[PDB]
Amino acid sequence: TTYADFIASGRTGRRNAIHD
Amino acid sequence: VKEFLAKAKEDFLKKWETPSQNTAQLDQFDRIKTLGTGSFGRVMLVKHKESGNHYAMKILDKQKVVKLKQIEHTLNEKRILQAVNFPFLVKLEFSFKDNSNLYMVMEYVAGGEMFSHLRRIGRFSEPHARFYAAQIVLTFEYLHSLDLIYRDLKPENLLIDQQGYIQVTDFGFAKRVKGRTWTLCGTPEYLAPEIILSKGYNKAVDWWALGVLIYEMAAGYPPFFADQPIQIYEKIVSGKVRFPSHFSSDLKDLLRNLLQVDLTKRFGNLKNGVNDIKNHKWFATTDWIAIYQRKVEAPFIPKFKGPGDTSNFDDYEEEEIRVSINEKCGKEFTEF
Ligand SMILES: Nc1ncnc2c1ncn2[C@@H]1O[C@H](COP(=O)(O)OP(=O)(O)OP(=O)(O)O)[C@@H](O)[C@H]1O
Ligand SMILES: [Mg+2]
Ligand SMILES: [Mg+2]
Repeated sequence: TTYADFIASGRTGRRNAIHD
Repeated sequence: VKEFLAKAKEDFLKKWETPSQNTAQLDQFDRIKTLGTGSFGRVMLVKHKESGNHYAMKILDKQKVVKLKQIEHTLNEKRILQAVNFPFLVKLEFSFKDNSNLYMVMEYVAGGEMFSHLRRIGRFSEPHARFYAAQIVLTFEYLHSLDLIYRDLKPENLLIDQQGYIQVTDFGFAKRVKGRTWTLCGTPEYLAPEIILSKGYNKAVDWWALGVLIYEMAAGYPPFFADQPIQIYEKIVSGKVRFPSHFSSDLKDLLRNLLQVDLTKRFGNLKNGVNDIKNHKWFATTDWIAIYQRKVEAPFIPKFKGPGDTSNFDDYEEEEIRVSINEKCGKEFTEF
């Protein structure tokens, strides 16, 4: 499921803004 | 509303033109615990000695700000935060700097980040998500009328107060602009396609971000996700969006209008502007005046045990606040 794929992903934690 | 907005703009301009500075100092507070961190600073729960009140202090290392090229952005951050006034925006209580750091002392919003609750519970029911969304909608209306672009909407930058309402924080990328701008900034999952394509953009990126927020709140996961930002961008640019089976027809319709690549069709950026969103079927049960007045029934009210309780926040490794005997980047931050 889409859920299972998100939960197994590496971006489920707090996401910080982009910095160069 | 156009009556209210006009007065608000007069109030904002006086402050934008003559910003307040140096309204406190470091030794007037007792640093207690870090509430959260980002790419740029750290926010600690602090207590003001003379009054006994708690506040949330954002600390920016001047040398780090320079290295990451956020000098102008930080000046924007403080200059704007001290001038705005709206029921759903966090208040800047005091601000100041020293040899090493820059400080923004905000009102402490004890309910925790929306992010934490959202991931714990999994997702929000439509009426629940709608309650938060209406608030964001009225906030972008206020901000946009002042010629301001927010640029960093995400659950991590949203906090729940004692009444169960939203308080927007982190004006890091907020900028006052008439026309277009080109800075590639924000958070990968929430970037609009114009940003990624380096074509120059406007306020409409905020409305695309709202579409992303509503989707994440009601689904529990974002519309475009992957392991690396580059993969994420490919998905955003393609534009293909897939909705969970529980999404109501009304919600899906609104989202196709917000997550709209064609900026000449995206809700919020049309003739009727914000009214296309307010009058949408998904928002029919919404009493726009009642919400602004905080008279509406909050779906979830965070539990808080006394002043200074940080139970609604994650724990963070503490780091000693250093202050050199030598002033750093003095000229660069003169106006701060
Ligand atoms: N007024 C407040 N009350 C309570 N907590 C707050 C407040 N303001 C910020 N925080 C907490 O501190 C965290 C980081 O603050 P902020 O978003 O300003 O940092 P940043 O480094 O600028 O973020 P980013 O990495 O997205 O650029 C927030 O995500 C939140 O958890
Ligand atoms: Mg942040
Ligand atoms: Mg930030």
